Amino acid sequence: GETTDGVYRVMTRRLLGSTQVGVGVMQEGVFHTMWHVTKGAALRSGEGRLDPYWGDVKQDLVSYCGPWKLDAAWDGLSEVQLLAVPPGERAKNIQTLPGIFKTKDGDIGAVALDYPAGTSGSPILDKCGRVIGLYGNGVVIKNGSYVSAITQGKRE
Amino acid sequence: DMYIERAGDITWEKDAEVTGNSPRLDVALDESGDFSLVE
Ligand SMILES: NCC1(c2ccccn2)CCCC1
Repeated sequence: GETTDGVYRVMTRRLLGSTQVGVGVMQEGVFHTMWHVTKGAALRSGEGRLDPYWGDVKQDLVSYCGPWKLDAAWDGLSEVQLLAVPPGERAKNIQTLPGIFKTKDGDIGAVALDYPAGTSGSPILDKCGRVIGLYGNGVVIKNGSYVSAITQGKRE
Repeated sequence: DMYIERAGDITWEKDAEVTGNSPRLDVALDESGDFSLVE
């Protein structure tokens, strides 16, 4: 299958037509997405098969073919880019200054950008092009707008 | 069977559209991975 580094759409033929359920990042031979996109199921890449390797429902992350490889972090000061890949639409970079999610276990960066559900798994990047996390697990605030955490895994 | 399709390179784009605000929110994360607002 296609193992080239880059951003990919995650598709299913189980529903009506071909529906985009999410997005992911192929880096160093490992496919990275959010758990709620695949529910831990196997994936197809052309005629090849990608098997889950690691996953955690609470972090809402999953890696295929190998361990989680993404370890860059938001520096807490700079603007970032959401490389949004919406269903049926071309990949587009959106620059923003992240807000913060304050939790009892520490603070997390957050991006206030609203996209369709099938955009979950789109990468958030720093100025060096490094993936600092994935978009798609967050909350809906008073004004009905969406705010996603910048969700990053641990590179063992 | 879910399948993947390439959508692009992962690179910073100079002159990308700049938008979105930066809210500071108190949140809670449950065992199911769901975030909720704390008030
Ligand atoms: N803005 C639509 C929603 C979403 C979920 C994940 C990623 C992006 N958008 C669908 C559920 C409520 C928020």
